[PDB]
Amino acid sequence: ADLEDNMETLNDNLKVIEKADNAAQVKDALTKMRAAALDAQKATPPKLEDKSPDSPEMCDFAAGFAILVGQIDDALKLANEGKVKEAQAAAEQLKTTCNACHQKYR
Ligand code: HEM
Ligand SMILES: CC(=O)Nc1cc2cccnc2c2ncccc12
Repeated sequence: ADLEDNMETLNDNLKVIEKADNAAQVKDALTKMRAAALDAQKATPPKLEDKSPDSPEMCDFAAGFAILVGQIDDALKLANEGKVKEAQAAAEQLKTTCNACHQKYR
């Protein structure tokens, strides 16, 4: 998909996880998020469209999602051990990485 749809997915599923009743729900959402994270990792954001893929800015962008995925995976790992609560805790922490990048590039 494209970037906006990716960020929708990311946002919706983050709400789901806040809302989640069991571990399968959370595993599911996190899995959806992972997919979008990775898709988005190769999109070129509007604000950066005039910069070469080489640039500090574009690399930083892509690094964002590298961090984002890693954190998702830590949460995935937690939801896999059935630890719904600690896993929602980890999703909350995502919000940091969202904002940090939104600050720079949204
Ligand atoms: C899981 C955490 C994240 C959530 C919940 C999230 C959600 C959102 C939302 C709701 C929007 C509104 C824009 C729209 O829908 O049209 C948006 C836009 C945007 N986000 Fe994220 N995002 C997250 C992480 C990130 C990260 C890590 C980056 C950079 C690495 C990023 C970069 C952007 C950019 C560039 C836009 C603007 C898109 C446009 O101009 O069309 N986001 N995001
Ligand atoms: C941040 C950065 O250095 N990106 C890249 C830098 C690259 C520099 C030379 C050749 N390929 C790349 C490249 N290819 C795929 C994805 C990213 C890159």
